[PDB]
Amino acid sequence: KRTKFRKQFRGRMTGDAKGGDYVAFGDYGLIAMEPAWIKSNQIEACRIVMSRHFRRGGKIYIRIFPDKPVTKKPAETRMGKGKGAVEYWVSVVKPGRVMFEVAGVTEEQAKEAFRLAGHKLPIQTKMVKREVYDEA
Amino acid sequence: AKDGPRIIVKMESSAGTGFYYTTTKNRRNTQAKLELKKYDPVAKKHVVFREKK
Amino acid sequence: QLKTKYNDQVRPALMQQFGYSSVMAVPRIEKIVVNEGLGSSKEDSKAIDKAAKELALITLQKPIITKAKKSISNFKLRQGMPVGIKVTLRGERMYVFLEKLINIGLPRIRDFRGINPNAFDGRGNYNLGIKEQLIFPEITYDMVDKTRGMDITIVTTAKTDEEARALLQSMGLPFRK
Amino acid sequence: THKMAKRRIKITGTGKVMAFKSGKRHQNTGKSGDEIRGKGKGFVLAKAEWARMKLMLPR
Amino acid sequence: NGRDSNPKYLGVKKFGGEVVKAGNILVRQRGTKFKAGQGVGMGRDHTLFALSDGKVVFINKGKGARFISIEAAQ
Amino acid sequence: RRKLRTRRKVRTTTAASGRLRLSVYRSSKHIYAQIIDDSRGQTLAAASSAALKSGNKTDTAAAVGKALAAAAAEKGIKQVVFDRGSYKYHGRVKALADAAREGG
RNA sequence: UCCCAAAAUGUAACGGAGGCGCCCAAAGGUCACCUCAAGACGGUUGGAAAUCGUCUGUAGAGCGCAAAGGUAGAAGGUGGCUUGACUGCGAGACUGACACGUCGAGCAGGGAGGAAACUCGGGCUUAGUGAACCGGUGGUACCGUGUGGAAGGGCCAUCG
RNA sequence: CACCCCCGUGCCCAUAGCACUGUGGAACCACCCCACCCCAUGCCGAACUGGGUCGUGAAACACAGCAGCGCCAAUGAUACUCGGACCGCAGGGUCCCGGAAAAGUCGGUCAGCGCGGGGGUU
Repeated sequence: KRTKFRKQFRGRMTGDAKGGDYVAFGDYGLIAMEPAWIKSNQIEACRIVMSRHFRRGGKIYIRIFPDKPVTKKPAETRMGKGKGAVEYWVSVVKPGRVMFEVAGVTEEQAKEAFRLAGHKLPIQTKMVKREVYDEA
Repeated sequence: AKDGPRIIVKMESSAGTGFYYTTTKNRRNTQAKLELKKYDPVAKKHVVFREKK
Repeated sequence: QLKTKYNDQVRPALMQQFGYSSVMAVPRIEKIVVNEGLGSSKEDSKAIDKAAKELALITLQKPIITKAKKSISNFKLRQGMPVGIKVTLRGERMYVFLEKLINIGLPRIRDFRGINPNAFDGRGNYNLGIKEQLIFPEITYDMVDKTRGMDITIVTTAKTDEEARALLQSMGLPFRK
Repeated sequence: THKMAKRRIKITGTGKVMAFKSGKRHQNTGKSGDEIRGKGKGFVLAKAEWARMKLMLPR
Repeated sequence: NGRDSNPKYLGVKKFGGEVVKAGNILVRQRGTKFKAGQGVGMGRDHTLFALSDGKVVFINKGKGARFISIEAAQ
Repeated sequence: RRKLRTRRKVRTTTAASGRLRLSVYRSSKHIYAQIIDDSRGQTLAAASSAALKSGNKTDTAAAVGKALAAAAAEKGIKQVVFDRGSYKYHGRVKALADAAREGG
């Protein structure tokens, strides 16, 4: 989740979904249908749940690592700086972007993992199979 | 161009027999004893200037 | 004073064995380089005044104070300051020094069975492991101060290490036996 | 005003105003040689409009 | 903290296919972007100024080096 | 190293000077001593020590100096300046100089 | 100085990061030559880093300082000679409400380097700063109150 | 440019570059040749530099082969967008019209165009 080394602070914007795929790194995968920021802890949630369902593994891939320092108002008011370094880090996610990829388990075994992990998400999602090869 | 207790200096200037003020920034740090250069006075121009004073 | 034994007694011995199309493709020798590491652990601007003497004695040539590389890391290090001594030897002086070693300095050494036979420069050049300085013709305990040592890199026109080893083996290259 | 006479507000024959270059006059020098001769002739006619009025009747 | 969005100025003053005069300032730059070509000088601040009167030649080599020149109009 | 020449070659500014530049190839025993135009991609005078050294070696310097200067005399070339490659302007090249100089 | 700044210039914020109030008798002028960081095998004070050796090497270094731009044909790194860190000037443009500020071919008195073309009116540029006033100081000889002088003042430097 | 070719020097400043490599040898070129003085290497004539042939084309330079690597790179379709209209509480998204990349794929290359001089066609 939270990154190791940086500069400081950030802005915010929304484009299309660029770096990210339909598939890779495994058999099935979950993809975001809605533009958002994803909290580090939210990923930790999807992760931990999917790791609840797969007792053993190494078949879980999260392409979604967040780096976006966000700052929030400390207690109250206005007079003062723009401040508040540590609130949380997020990973902007735009539709089509691959969120999760899991492999080695069944159809159903993917379905449920994605449902549970999906209920932890601020946005819509869906699971798919593979056809297309863009790059390699 | 500010002045005080500090190192270097702004040292005034004059010639052999010729009357002219260069006023250039000198420095006592590495070496300052001879402020000697070649500069050009009122008329003749073409002289050695001892800025030592 | 040598330089002939080079041509006559080396070059054909190669073409007798190797047999290049031409005598210019024959393995040759570019220069002998002498670098005296100083400073750091043992550092005296007086000891450089001392070193330059013995270093200008054996070779009949001036040395040069080599400053630092601006490498500053952890232990004692700086910008620039003499870190060592350098002498390059080409031509008759290269040969005078070299043979002064092969015939004299090398044969008389304590615990000397040869020099390291193993591959040094994969492109066919060579180096030396000189340690004690009491093994030299122009340095004996009659006149001395302390005990240090020197390094010698040997440059050739050789292609591989296999050929150059033989090259040095002409003037002789004592190995581990 | 009546102070500004000998200082240059000075008026020309075309009814223009003489204000040249101030860049360094007395204190604080020791840069170049022609910034020192940077002292000029000069003017602008924007604030020349109400300038003369300081000097008005005594040309 | 924060302070000083700086004025600077820069830009390229006289653009291509423009007829200049001797003494006009063609380019205001910082380093050497635009090298002074034939008919063109470069000040100490690497400003490009005109030696003689004529027309403005722009020369593009793939950048990294490019040239402001002055060719005669007459 | 090979920029030793491009140093002087780029150094000489013809277009601003208006003059013609004088190339000399000092390599060993043969010198080209060509005369080249500022603007156009042409070459004008160009004598050389290539033929008829007649026993001279680096002494042919003065020779191609006179020969060149004479060839350019039949041109109307007066203003010129001296290019070179890696060369030092010391002994031989100074001979080509002074010999193509007095014979301007 | 960079970002915001919406591919011209410009643009606010108690918006986001870092610096200046210096220094340099040369870190300048010119003239000549040298090419860097780094990785790999191989060398006695090494055993990550020292010095040397060869192999690779658009620079991944370097430029007193902060960044961006710039820089391999040098602005980087040694030396020779020197006082252009000049005087009297400005064709013409950048820029500013103004006052300032900036760059600059070229004329002359003259210099310094180079064989020569030629370069030089400080420094790779960009920060290292302050109007007037009152006064200290050197030079020049205009004013100087009946006249001849002086006091005082003025102009060119220049210090606070 | 009648032609082969070598030497100097340009325009073009990587589709003109490196590597694997084959040809060149007494015409040019290169090293090697010796060096008290010119001149000179913070030490070494290695590099400058000064006196010349033999020897050799090895290396360097020169040319020809070669598309492994570099560089060049469509068409198609996008992303985005001036202008014209709109949806959504919002994050954001669409439609009509023009303009229109970046990457990638096809494929294209190992250049091209000058000046001058020297030497060949027994």
